[PDB]
Amino acid sequence: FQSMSRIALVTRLSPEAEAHWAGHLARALPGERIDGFRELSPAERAEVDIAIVANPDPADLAELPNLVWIHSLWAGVERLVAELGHLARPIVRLVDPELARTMAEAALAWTYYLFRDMPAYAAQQRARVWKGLPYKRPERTTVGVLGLGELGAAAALRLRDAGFDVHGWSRSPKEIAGVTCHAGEETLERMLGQVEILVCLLPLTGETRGLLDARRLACLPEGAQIVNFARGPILDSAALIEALDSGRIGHAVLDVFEVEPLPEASPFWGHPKVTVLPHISAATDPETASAIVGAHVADYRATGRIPPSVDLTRGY
Amino acid sequence: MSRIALVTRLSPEAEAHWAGHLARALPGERIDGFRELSPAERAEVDIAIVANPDPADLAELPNLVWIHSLWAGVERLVAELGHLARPIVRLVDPELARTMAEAALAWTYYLFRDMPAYAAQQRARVWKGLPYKRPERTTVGVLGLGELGAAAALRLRDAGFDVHGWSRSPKEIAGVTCHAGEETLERMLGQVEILVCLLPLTGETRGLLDARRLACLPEGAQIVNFARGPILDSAALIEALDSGRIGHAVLDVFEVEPLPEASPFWGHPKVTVLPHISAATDPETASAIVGAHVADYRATGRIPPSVDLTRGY
Ligand SMILES: NC(=O)c1ccc[n+]([C@@H]2O[C@H](COP(=O)([O-])OP(=O)(O)OC[C@H]3O[C@@H](n4cnc5c(N)ncnc54)[C@H](OP(=O)(O)O)[C@@H]3O)[C@@H](O)[C@H]2O)c1
Ligand SMILES: NC(=O)c1ccc[n+]([C@@H]2O[C@H](COP(=O)([O-])OP(=O)(O)OC[C@H]3O[C@@H](n4cnc5c(N)ncnc54)[C@H](OP(=O)(O)O)[C@@H]3O)[C@@H](O)[C@H]2O)c1
Repeated sequence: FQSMSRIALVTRLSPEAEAHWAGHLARALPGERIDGFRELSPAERAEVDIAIVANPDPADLAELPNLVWIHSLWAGVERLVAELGHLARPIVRLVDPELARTMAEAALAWTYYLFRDMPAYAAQQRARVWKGLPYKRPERTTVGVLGLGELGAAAALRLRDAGFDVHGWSRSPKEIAGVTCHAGEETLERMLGQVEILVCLLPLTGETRGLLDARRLACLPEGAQIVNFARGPILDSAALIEALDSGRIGHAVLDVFEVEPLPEASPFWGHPKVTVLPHISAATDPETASAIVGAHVADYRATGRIPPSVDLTRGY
Repeated sequence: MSRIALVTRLSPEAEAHWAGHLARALPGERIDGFRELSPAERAEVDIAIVANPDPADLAELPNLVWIHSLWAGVERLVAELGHLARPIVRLVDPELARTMAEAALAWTYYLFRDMPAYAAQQRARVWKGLPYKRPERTTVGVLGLGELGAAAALRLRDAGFDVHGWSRSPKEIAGVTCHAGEETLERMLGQVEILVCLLPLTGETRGLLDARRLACLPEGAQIVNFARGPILDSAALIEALDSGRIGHAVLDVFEVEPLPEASPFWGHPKVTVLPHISAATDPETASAIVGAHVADYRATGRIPPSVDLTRGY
């Protein structure tokens, strides 16, 4: 008798949302024994080699003594790094072509919202004002993308194909057809000097927290507009409000915030130059994500291969 | 006291390696990394030696005269630096031609000698010999008959393959069937069992190998892309691999490099991913070529032949 391995589903989602996930995972991984952490006895916990996680309680993972690796269901991993790094087990984030497709679409959709003056036209409508605003071509309009990763590079390609003059920024050098790529801290402020619409798709780390502070925001040309699809703490909220109120930044589309759901007292809900979205730019698709987890687990069972994991020292 | 700026986004170790080779080939010249020059020293630069430079750095060399790339491919230089109107000199090097012609034959053999099928059998613990047919019975097509493409067609010819080549204007290559013009591409592709791409990326070659052109290849044809990623429609390629119409693809070049982790190419059973290594620039030979060009400029004022921006390659 040699106990076979099992999988713990470890989340702090609602019971309904966790059940939805369970069904999708069970269908994608039909040969596997997958159970909610709370359903396992102490002896069953010792049989777990893989945890599938969604905002897991880190104390639960510490009670899986033979855990080998961890699969998250989200692209962002800053809290996993902070809370689970000490267990020294590989953390596999979600990398999914469908997530990339969806985010790249979002990036273009909300770049268009800003570019085509949709907020100004909405304000005019409320005022019963009929007034056409001047148009300038995308080829004359510089769009900057911060982050050229699974999501950021995909976004730069959609924005390129829409005809924008696209500049991208990342930590290490990239080559992206039809996109001007910049790398390193040393080139950021120069890049920003040129950017009329700025899209943020960075991960949150010690190095990106507060990147878009008063100084960096002041690098943007007058009337520049910003889209934050990354994490709230990358963009200094106080500095953003000052820049909006001084007329130096024209508008901000914010999908991510320090506290979610955004508290009712936030000035962002009522600011005339802010568009609030409830963290929906690129929602995980449970079908495609489950099939990816499924393939990763199958490959592990077949060959011992653990998928690419987060470098803790890098932080993403 | 003119000086030379070395402008790259290579690693510090690779750029230092290059700097040593250039310093040896150009002993009388003051060559420094762009990041080491003060604003005043930047004003003394008349020549930039470049390898994936940030274009904004070149825009800060106000008395720049001309630019020498260390790479054969120039499409980003054209797009990003064309506006400065300084001559762009691409790398043409017999050793680069030799290396790429070698790569073309090496990876043609990888396909021809069934190396992927044998690797799949090995993973399955299956012992099974596959039928062999002579190279003289296998048609190989080369897209691009330039510095690299013609050299590749000659190596393939000499290995005994039945070689067809395609370019914009007519060529005569002994022992090779040469086709020219858009009008002859689809007819050529109809005959090709292994297709090697050695075109430059331009407005005219982007998306050349789309669903329609890929459908011209005979069933089971195999492809080698050593040109640029955008020349080959990725979605169309995957559909052709999955339908069984294309047998295998060796891909060295992609629209985004490094290839994103989400790319279907990494995991596809009928795809071999190479990290843009088919023909790396040889720092010794390329340095001696840059050296001779700079020396001739210092001696006579001659700027070497440069890229025609309207032509795009
Ligand atoms: N709002 C939503 O609905 C939503 C949904 C999903 C994800 N997200 C967010 O999107 C982020 C990106 O996801 P992803 O999968 O694209 O991540 P990823 O593949 O790791 O890419 C991250 C990119 O950011 C760059 N970067 C990181 N630190 C940097 C620094 N200090 N300086 C300059 N560039 C730096 C990286 O540079 P290198 O390439 O050189 O490593 C890389 O290009 C997530 O972390 C998450 O916060 C939001
Ligand atoms: N993967 C790697 O490591 C690597 C390394 C080096 C180079 N490369 C790639 O290899 C490419 C070729 O280099 P090269 O030195 O051979 O260039 P080249 O000497 O300029 O030759 C280019 C060839 O392509 C043909 N061509 C260009 N546009 C065409 C079109 N629209 N239709 C048909 N034929 C067309 C040219 O026709 P004509 O003869 O009529 O002018 C010529 O035969 C580079 O641009 C680079 O992208 C890749």
